[PDB]
Amino acid sequence: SKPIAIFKLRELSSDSTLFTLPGHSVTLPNTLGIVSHLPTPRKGNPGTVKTMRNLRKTILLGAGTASERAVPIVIKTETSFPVGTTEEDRAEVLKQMASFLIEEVKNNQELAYSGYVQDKYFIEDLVITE
Amino acid sequence: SKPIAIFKLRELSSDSTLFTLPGHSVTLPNTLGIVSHLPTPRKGNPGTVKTMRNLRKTILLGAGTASERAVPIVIKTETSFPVGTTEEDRAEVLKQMASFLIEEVKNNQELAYSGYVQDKYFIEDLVITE
Amino acid sequence: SKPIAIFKLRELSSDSTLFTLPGHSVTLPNTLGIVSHLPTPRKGNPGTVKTMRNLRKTILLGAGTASERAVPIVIKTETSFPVGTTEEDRAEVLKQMASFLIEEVKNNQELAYSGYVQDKYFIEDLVITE
Amino acid sequence: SKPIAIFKLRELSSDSTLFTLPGHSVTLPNTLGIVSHLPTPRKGNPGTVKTMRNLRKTILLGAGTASERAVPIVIKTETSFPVGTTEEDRAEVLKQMASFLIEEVKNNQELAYSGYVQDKYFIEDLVITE
Amino acid sequence: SKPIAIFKLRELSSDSTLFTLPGHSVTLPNTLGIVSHLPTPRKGNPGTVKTMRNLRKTILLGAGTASERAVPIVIKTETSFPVGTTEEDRAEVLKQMASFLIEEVKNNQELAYSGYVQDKYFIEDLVITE
Amino acid sequence: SKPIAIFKLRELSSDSTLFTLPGHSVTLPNTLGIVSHLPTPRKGNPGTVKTMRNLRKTILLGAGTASERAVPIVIKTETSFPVGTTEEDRAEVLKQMASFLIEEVKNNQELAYSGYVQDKYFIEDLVITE
Ligand SMILES: [Ca+2]
Ligand SMILES: [Ca+2]
Repeated sequence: SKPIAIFKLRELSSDSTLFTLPGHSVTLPNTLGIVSHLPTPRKGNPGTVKTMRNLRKTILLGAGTASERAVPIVIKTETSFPVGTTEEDRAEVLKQMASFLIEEVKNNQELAYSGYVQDKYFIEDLVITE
Repeated sequence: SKPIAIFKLRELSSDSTLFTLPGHSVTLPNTLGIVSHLPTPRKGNPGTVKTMRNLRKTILLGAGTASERAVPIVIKTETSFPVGTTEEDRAEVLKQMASFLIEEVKNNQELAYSGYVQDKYFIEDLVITE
Repeated sequence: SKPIAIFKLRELSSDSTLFTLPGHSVTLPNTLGIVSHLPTPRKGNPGTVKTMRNLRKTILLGAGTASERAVPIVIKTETSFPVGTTEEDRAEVLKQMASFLIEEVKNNQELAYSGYVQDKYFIEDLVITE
Repeated sequence: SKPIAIFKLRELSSDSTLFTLPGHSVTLPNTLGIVSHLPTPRKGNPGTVKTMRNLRKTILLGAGTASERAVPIVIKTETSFPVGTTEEDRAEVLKQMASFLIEEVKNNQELAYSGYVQDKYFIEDLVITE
Repeated sequence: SKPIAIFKLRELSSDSTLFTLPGHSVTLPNTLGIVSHLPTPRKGNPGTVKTMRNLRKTILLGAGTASERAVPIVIKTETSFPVGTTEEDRAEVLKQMASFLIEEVKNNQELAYSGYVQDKYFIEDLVITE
Repeated sequence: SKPIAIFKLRELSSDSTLFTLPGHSVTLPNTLGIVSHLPTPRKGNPGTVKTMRNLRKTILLGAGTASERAVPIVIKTETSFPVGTTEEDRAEVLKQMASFLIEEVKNNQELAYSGYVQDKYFIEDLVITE
């Protein structure tokens, strides 16, 4: 229950920024890239904010083995919210997504690591406040 | 705190399936597509599982207005896990992702809906795994 | 007296940086933008620093009216100071400028919003320090 | 506190009027000029009043030096207010502007004369009345 | 013994930034450019960080003379550190470099300003690290 | 605080000379190359002495690992001083450079090894005499 910190690093572009997680070594990078494409209003149409978040953690593979491979694990999350959308709706889709991720962790990454796809899934609704 | 229940609508493909969320009206679709590509072993390289899941909730804009628009809110989580990684490391990246989602909801969608890229981000660690 | 905080939004370029004011909303933007063209020393001519700053506030018109128009309200300030000018004189021109703006607000936007040209003007050279 | 008096010099046109500040000298001009483009009501669109005011102060450089250059120091303010905007918001943008100018004078011309971009800014919303 | 203070003038590029030294007049620039190219991992080869820093001080020649010349003095330190090296080894090379610079200043710039290549060089080891 | 010695080796060219550091093995070279380009006076222009110093230290990488890489660490320092430059100015730029190197060593090679670039830097002025 100890708070996790994420620090700034080089600003790759006007929309792309790179951040270091606490587990980040130079030999094994552990970084979160965040890119926010601001909405450009089309003629007669409201914009749609786009946010893409690439968390990636480098893991040594077979380090004791003579053949060693430095290999990344990536969780990317892109989120397209149109302007004028209810904050409640946005919060709902985020709650559902985080809840499914957590339930998959509790599942021992059954789907992610073993390709098993259950017919019907259940995720406990998450309620968290300040 | 009602368990969010997601059913299997239909099997799109051998790797693609599409589930329906509870709020799924046929007029306003509310779907969760999940695709899992089994890793393909390569000569000298272990496979890498890829699981891509998009959650999509359809919302109206200006329902009372004569000109209304049916637009989707969309979250997407791509997860590339190489074969031979630690379940601990997978849990780490997934907990970090879900925690950042939750903290961004707790942030009143500052980053997503407004485009504020904060210099440093503090996410609560997740002990809700149980 | 409550200080007003101008946050950094995104860095458009090395010259242009957009900041958001506290009144900002994504539907009705309220932003300062600020650019500083550095002095380029010429052959025997010292450079001139040009700082151009554009501040725009987006307000709706006739909200209840079925025909509503979201329009901006802009105040731009361009400031060209040559290198080697005594600082005191730049302090003077800036004080004169802010004082005239303040006196026009005191005058209830006579000049600005009614286009009434006045024959003479009077402003207060208020020296405000820390 | 001594009020500063801006005199009328000559009326260039119905739009443009040049005034002289108290620091004026014919060898080193010190003048405000002020123009108010009135609103032209369009077909269903209310006009926007544009008041552009250019204030220039002419100072010598290196007087004792045999090579001296009489150069101006300019601060221009352009203010575009659409018809029907609440007066309060124009008061707000003008107060914010004058306050930022004042805080830059308080800051000893860091931004203006050294081109140092700051990450955040703070100004005081001082309400000065009659 | 005053702490030498170097400020960030502006962000030139995503990898390039330019700082100003204390003695930085706009007429005689005194800058420290620093560029850090993040290592690019290669197939079978770890990345190698490269950090290049040039310190440049502008000085006049024959100021009293009618024909004077504004010329730069320039130091440049390129530092290529491969990923996975020992911080001890990095400290070794950096201490050796700074010590040779100091000993060359203590040498009254024999090598740099006169071109004397001595057969054997004795540098004090640096215990000022603290 | 034990003195470090640097020995002559083969004279590569009329301007380039190679030296051995004390940590120098034949299997892992540790050498300082020094090259001094003497100033050639142009017609009506004084020369500019150029001095380039490449210190490089070879480090075994993953020696216990089956895959072993012999990899160099390079600190190069080029220094261009024009003829007629004040010795005090030369000494200042060298003091600043060595001070920044030392402060970076004290920084645990934060910039050099991890690409982190602080907004504003401070280096303690170094004063050393015979
Ligand atoms: Ca008249
Ligand atoms: Ca920045």
